[PDB]
Amino acid sequence: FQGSMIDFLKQLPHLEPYGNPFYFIYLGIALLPIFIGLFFKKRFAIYECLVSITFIVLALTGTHASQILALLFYIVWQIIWVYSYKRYRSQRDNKWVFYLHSFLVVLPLILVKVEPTINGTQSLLNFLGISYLTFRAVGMIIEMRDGVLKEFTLGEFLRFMLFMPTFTSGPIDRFKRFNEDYQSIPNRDELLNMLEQAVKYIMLGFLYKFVLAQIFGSMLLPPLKAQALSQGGIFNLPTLGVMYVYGFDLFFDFAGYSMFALAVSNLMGIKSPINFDKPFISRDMKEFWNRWHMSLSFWFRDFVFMRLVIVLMRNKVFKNRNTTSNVAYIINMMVMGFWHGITWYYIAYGIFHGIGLVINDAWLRKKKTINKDRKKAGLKPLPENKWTKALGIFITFNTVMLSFLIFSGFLNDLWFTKK
Amino acid sequence: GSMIDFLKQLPHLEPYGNPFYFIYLGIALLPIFIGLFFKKRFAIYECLVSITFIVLALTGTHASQILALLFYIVWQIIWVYSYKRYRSQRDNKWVFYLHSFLVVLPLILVKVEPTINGTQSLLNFLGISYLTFRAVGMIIEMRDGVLKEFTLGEFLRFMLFMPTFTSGPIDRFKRFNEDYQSIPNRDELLNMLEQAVKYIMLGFLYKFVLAQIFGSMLLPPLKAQALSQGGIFNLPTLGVMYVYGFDLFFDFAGYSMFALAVSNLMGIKSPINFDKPFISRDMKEFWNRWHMSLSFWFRDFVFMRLVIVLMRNKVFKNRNTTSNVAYIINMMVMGFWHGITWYYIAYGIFHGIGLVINDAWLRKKKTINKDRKKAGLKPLPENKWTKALGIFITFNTVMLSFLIFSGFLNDLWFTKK
Amino acid sequence: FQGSMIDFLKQLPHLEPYGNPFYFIYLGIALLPIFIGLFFKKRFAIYECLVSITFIVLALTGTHASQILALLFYIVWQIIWVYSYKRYRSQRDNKWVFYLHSFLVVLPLILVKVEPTINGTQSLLNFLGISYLTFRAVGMIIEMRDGVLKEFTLGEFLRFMLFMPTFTSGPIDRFKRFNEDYQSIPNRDELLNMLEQAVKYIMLGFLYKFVLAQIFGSMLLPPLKAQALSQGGIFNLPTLGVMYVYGFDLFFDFAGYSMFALAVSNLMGIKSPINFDKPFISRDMKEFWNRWHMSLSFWFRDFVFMRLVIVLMRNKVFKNRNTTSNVAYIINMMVMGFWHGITWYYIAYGIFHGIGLVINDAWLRKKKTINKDRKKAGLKPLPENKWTKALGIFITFNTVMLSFLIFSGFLNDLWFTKK
Amino acid sequence: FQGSMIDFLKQLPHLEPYGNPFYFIYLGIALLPIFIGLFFKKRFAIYECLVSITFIVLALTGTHASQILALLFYIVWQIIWVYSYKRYRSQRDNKWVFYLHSFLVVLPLILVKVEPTINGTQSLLNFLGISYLTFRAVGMIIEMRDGVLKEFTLGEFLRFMLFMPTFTSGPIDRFKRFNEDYQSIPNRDELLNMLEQAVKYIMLGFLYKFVLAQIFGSMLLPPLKAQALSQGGIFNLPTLGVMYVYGFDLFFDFAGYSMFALAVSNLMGIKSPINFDKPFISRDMKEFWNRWHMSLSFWFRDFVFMRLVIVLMRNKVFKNRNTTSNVAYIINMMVMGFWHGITWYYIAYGIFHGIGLVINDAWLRKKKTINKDRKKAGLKPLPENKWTKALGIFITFNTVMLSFLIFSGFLNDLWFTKK
Amino acid sequence: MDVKAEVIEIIDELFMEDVSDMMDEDLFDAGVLDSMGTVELIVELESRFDIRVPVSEFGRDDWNTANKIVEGVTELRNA
Amino acid sequence: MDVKAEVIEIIDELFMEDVSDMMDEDLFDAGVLDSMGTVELIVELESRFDIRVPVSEFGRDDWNTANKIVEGVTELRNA
Amino acid sequence: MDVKAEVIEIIDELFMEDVSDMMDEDLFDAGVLDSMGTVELIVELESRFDIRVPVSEFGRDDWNTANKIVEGVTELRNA
Amino acid sequence: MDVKAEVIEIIDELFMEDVSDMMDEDLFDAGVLDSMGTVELIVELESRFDIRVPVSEFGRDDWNTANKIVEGVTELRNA
Ligand SMILES: CCCCCCCCCCCCO[C@@H]1O[C@H](CO)[C@@H](O[C@H]2O[C@H](CO)[C@@H](O)[C@H](O)[C@H]2O)[C@H](O)[C@H]1O
Repeated sequence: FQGSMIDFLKQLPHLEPYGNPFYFIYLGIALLPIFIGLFFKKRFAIYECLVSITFIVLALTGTHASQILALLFYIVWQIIWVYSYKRYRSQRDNKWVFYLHSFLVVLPLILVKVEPTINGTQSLLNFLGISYLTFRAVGMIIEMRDGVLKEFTLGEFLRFMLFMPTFTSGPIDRFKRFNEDYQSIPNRDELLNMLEQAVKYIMLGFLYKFVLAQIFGSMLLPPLKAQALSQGGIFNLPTLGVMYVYGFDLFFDFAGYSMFALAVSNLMGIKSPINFDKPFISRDMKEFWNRWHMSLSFWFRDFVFMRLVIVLMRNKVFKNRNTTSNVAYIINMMVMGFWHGITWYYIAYGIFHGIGLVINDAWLRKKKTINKDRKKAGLKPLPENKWTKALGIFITFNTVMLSFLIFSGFLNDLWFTKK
Repeated sequence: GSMIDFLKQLPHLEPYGNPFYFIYLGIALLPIFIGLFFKKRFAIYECLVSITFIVLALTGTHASQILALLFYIVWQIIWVYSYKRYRSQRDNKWVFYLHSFLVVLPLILVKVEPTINGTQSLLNFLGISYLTFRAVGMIIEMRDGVLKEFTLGEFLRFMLFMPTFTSGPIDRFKRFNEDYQSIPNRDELLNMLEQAVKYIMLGFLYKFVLAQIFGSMLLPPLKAQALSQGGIFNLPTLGVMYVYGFDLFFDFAGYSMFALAVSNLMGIKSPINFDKPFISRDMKEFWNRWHMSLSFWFRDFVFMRLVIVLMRNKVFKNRNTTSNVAYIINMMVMGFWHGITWYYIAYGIFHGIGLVINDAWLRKKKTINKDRKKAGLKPLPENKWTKALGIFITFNTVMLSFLIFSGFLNDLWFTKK
Repeated sequence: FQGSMIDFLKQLPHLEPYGNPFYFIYLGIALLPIFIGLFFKKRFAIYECLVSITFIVLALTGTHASQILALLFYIVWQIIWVYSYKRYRSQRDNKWVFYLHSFLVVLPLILVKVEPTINGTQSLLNFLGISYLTFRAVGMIIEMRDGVLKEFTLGEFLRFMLFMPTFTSGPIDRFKRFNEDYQSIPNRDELLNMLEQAVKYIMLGFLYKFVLAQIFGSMLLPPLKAQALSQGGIFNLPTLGVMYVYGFDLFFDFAGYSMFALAVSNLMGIKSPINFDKPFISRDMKEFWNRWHMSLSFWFRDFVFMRLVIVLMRNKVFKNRNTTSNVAYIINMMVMGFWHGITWYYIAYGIFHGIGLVINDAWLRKKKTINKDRKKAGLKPLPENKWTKALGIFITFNTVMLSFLIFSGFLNDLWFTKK
Repeated sequence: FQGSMIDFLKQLPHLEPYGNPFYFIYLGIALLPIFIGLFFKKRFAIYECLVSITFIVLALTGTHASQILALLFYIVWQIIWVYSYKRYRSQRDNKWVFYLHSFLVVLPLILVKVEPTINGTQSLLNFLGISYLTFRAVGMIIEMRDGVLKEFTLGEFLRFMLFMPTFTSGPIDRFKRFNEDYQSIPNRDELLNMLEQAVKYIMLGFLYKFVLAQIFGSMLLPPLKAQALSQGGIFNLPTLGVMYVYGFDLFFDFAGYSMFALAVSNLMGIKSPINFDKPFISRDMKEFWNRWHMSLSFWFRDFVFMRLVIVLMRNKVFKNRNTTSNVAYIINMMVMGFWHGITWYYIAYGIFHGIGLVINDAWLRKKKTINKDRKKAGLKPLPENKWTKALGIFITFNTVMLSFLIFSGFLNDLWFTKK
Repeated sequence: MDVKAEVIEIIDELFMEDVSDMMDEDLFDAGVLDSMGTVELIVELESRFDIRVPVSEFGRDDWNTANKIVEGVTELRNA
Repeated sequence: MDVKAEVIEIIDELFMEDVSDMMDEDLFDAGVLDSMGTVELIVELESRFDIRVPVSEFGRDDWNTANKIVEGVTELRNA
Repeated sequence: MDVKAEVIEIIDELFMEDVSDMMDEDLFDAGVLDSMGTVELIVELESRFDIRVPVSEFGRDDWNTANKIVEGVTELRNA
Repeated sequence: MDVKAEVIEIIDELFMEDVSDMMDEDLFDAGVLDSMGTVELIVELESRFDIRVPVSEFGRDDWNTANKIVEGVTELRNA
């Protein structure tokens, strides 16, 4: 007669995921049995479910504890629209049924990302990490479409999609790799290597998130934002400073979380994909995208880039291959921008990175053909030295930081609005 | 000051009331489980843990019960050994009755005092309803001669077993002692631990979620609506019937699964208490599923013995009447064990008449099946219609029983209390 | 210049010896290495010295932290004299020199006990556990007198007298037994048995000192004392109640401390002598003294009672043995009372226990001769029924509790009889 | 919002290096895993770097929280002028290049020691342990010049120079020995011996710096200083008292720090050079410098004294060995005094120790010559009985205490000169 | 006196079901022994052996076959 | 039905590069295949054989060599 | 000098009873001599053998048996 | 012009004490050379054979034997 259970949900204990050093004490104490049993080639498969559920529910029961209800719907939705495909896959393999199943699987993310733009308030289905969970479900459906995947049990599914360490916003797996890594328990030397690497990641994450990230975010960022707002104009020194500090802060917080997730996943015995591998020494745009947010960029390359270029080349709608590659890059980066959130600045960031990738590809092809012509003429190619590498690193770093300024959304406040 | 107030000042933990109770219990019971892994027992640590959790569960608003508790245990000893030292001489078939009566005396006092003048007797405490059973089982085992020797450590470790002290599954001494002496293997212990974790999870779902939904968010408003509506019967009465019955199952199953998980962590597999009762085809199959520990206890010790003693004297000519009277008396005694009111006795006698009419239906079905086989007629098939009708009627009758047992008819009606 | 040193060693920590439960955490961690070394037949002999010094200094530095200075004198005093005697033992051996060494080696205890009687204030050279430390030193001198002990190094001496667990008021050891138990490290099964007994003693001590001791001493004892004092008269029911409750409280606190000391010594690898072994079920006084404060009573039997009997029987000053035994018992118990503290009530307690033991010995001889005459007369011997044992237990328990009433000092307040 | 970053640095926790014993508790807890892993043949690089950095920054913050910034620049400075000389050494080695590199490497310390004495207050470059850090860098440069060292990575360089246990003011260490000790982990029994050595060093340091140093510096020193200040005059009994009190205070404090540093270094698996090995008992002043501050004295003997002898003798500037030895001793001790700080009394202390050393050498040579003269003339050489050794040690100790009076700077207050 | 002969006489003394030939077959489906009728046979055998067999220990599979009863009665006779 | 000849003849129809003899040589060092270029070959399989190789896990470690491309199509038509 | 002769001549004199035929019997249960009475013998040998037995650690088990008492003087003669 | 004879001549060219016989004997026991006297001989050969021997790490373990120094310097001559 009241429906006040939501208030009851707010009465639960709260625990920020990787938000406090004392969290790792609880996590280590809870995960000791899993690690010990793993040492002896034994997996409980029930204690893991209990610890994953407890820590997921602890993470989600914040101020917006009502999101838990949304989670208890989201799962029930995905199941309904995953098996609905598998039972179909055995019988038929038509393309349009697959498209419909993928769309209905990804619909909750579409609602969460599109309702605030239209309605103005966050939609109900939203919870902490929906944007990093639709990826695994659509990956399962993609694998079923390719025929790589076959019959599987609900246990593997619901322990894969809801994987505890990489729940909130963590490395994005694929089903086949995660399942084969879960089944084959590693050896004692491999387990020891995982443990030492996990401790390294824990300490490095402490450094990255609780010290460097806090310094760059809670100390320099607000004053620079305020000064940039006060100065006004199209561009000025304080907004340049805020763009640099925000880029570094974003990288450090994201890398800290990713290292925490990798450490915990290693403790459970699964090596999740890496997320960052020295992104600011990239020296080139394409080499940047193989270093910044490794998991997400690789996901979009495997499933949204490669499939799109394949389907474009199947119908040969473009005369030349270069135009096909440019179009595929632009569409992939626009979809990445949409995934980040449908506003003006996220789409600007996506299309900007797409144009950057296209320009870099054109320059790379031009340099390759110039080198080929010089070799045909016998002339020595253009030098690659310390100065050239420094120039490449600097220009790529500046373009990346401008992109992060656009993605920050601070340009919306500084340039637009009335303040 | 030194008084009952001192006892009341002590910390109070509801037995399996919050998950933090469970983390406390897990931390406490980890060392004993690890020690049991290597086939050794600590004894002294077990006694301290059991007593501290017992007193924590008992030192509530009315902590005076603890004092009464002490008397009770002493009382049991004063008589339990008073039979053991008498067992070796001769069984008179009447000293056994006096010992059994004196052992159940605390329970009969606690179940009579509230319904004589105005209040419960002092000797009452939390789990007396589920602790007299162990002592009476001990005395029955003495009478049959199955049990002959035992130390005080075994007796007072079995009777005051912490995981099943409040209201947990009702055990017997022979099985419990044989299970406590012999430590299981390593793989068996791993399976027990995994089952314990599964039981903890399912208990969380059963009692802290489903029980809360069916008891705190639906029961009060439906009860209020039925109370305001009045009359002999109404749709809100059906609503409260179903809601309360599901609440009771989802709470008792949660507590029993908690108790089984803790017992498994202590290395002892206590009897299971619920195996999906609502799938019961007939009434008789319900009692092999609902509160199975207690139901089996009453079947073994109060039903079989009663029909045996009736058969020895050959009081009744035919088997049917003996079975009927045994069923009725057994269920009436179960209702009395719940508490001496009008509705508990009504619940007991209703389950009794349901059981006897189910037995009559089974006998009639067997006779008509034999007639069909003799005449060559095909027996009645049971594929999807008969089974569904049976489960539907059985579940509805059970829910009606739970309505009567709920005591809500006390407020809906206005029969004299 | 100015002597403010007292203020320097006062603000440093005051961790109680077996005080708060968290203590057993600290010490536990501080004993993790030593115990591990015991498993590998390796004795550190320096780390244990450090932990002993740290915990002794923590225990001593309280409100009366100046006692630390007294300790640094007392130790030195022993080292000044014990070695002296050893040098003498190398050359000669005479009774009077040994007596002088014993007197000069137990003088600090004499000063601590006798100063309040005369002066009225605690003497300077007093600290927490001097009364349980001159026992080790005078025992070593006694052993040197008999020739059992001939050689030892300062390491053994100062790790024996200052043994960390049995320091404040703990089991009273001897040099030979402690040295033998220290040299030969126990094997693996013995060490595991000692560890399990140590944990049993830890939990039993928790029960004895934190629950039962507090209930009997901080709850019932004060109101009973107040009611008894208010009632007045020679004797009354409330003073009987305080007698019983104080007896149980004293036993419980003392047994809790003894169990704690035994547990910590077992963790360090040494089996210190037991103190209490079911003392209240004792059926006779002679059988009582083998169960109540076993370390001290056995010490006085070995060194102060037996030697008294030997010296009395050497000169044959008494015609019969019975008078010699009575005199030896009385003197031994009087010395025990003096050791407890030279006032009226402790001396009364000593004299009372001595008279009780003499009476018990006389009754034992009378029963023996009556039984012998009865057997020689062909008649059945005296009964040994459960009623006789019950009466013996009851009368011994009552006499012990009356003794604890006298020793409690409550008779000094209920009776305003200063002299 | 943060105001000035210096305020943020100040607000950080500040632990005095080897101050309260709880600092030792924190350090032991932090270094336990490294020492445990040292038993096997593995070492945690990231953990070591993180613990070193955190303890360094904890020591460096506080009221002088700007110094840590001046630390960072300093590090870069060395890396500017160490790797430059490495690249130059790879090809050639000219004397003037080595001279310039050494001068630029010691330039931060030269500025720190010269700015206050020239119309200033305190140079910015200064931090806590610059006096004991440029020694390692100039050691690197001199090793390169000699050609003993050829290759090394940045990890080794910035782990050897920023050694945490020996950062503030610790045993000055060379690089070749330190690197060879860091490469090869010792054996298990050797590690156990190191652990016992570390515990003994901690105990002796507790006796040396927190008790004896306190007694000789915080209770006796101020009253003696006040008495001498009030009395006045050229010299007085209070001046002698303050001389002895301060000298003992200095030895006890420095020995406490050195033993603490050696204990921590042993816990980290590295044997740093020992500073003090029973001073005050050297028969001659020459033996004093093999006992007093052994690390620094050996450093000056190896790199600054011996090289000076070589450069003077190879250029045959002088004619006899004696003059070369004398001038080398004088310059070496003057440079030590300068290293302490450019004032009148530090230079006086240095030159006085130099005069003592040269006159000791002259006396030793004269004694040898007269012994040979009496041997060839048949006369008995001078006796070496106990009285001669006693008078020698008395003279040496008194001269050392006079040196420590001059080095104390108290003569600056008493004479009121150079102010 | 023979236990097997006693059982053979007992099973047909009252019911006369002519189950002498049907001994190795399953009596549960024969309608002779059920969840309740077995107690009648137990109390009947009590009238011959005069032995108070415990009922709490009596399991569901304790007396599944007649040979189990025949061996159990002889086992409890000696003890 | 051999498939090597079909691939050999179809490569030069678009790449305009003689690959009849240069088959076992690494294409990465030769510059014939520029990583992404193999996509243009994949559609060729769909051109006539009407079979699509999965590209979910297709990285530059499994089908890098042309021999792998030749051998994998035969297995992909059965599993 | 024979220790055995002194022992046998003192045993039948200190108790005024001829019990020389029993020497290996346990006096703990025999009752001839009490636990605290052994000191009577300890001083006795001091008058004869002029050697004093330590009592610092010899408690209730070291020299309980009579044969051990007899051989104690011989054992101490070595040291 | 003989290096072997030069080695012997080096020690006597400076002190002129004819210490050729005391070659392998304990120099410390003889007292001719010590921690300071031997440094002159050490530096004497640098100005002739042009060897910059590292003295920064020079401990009291390298040149304690006269035989070792000759082989060491000959080995490092071409190094
Ligand atoms: C204040 C003065 C009096 C103080 C208290 C005096 C206590 C002793 C006198 C009461 C004695 C009666 O108590 C009775 O003593 C007899 C001996 O006769 C004990 O009997 C026992 O004595 C000793 C025990 O050490 C052994 O020989 C043996 O185990 C048994 O005979 C009984 O267990 C006890 O019941």
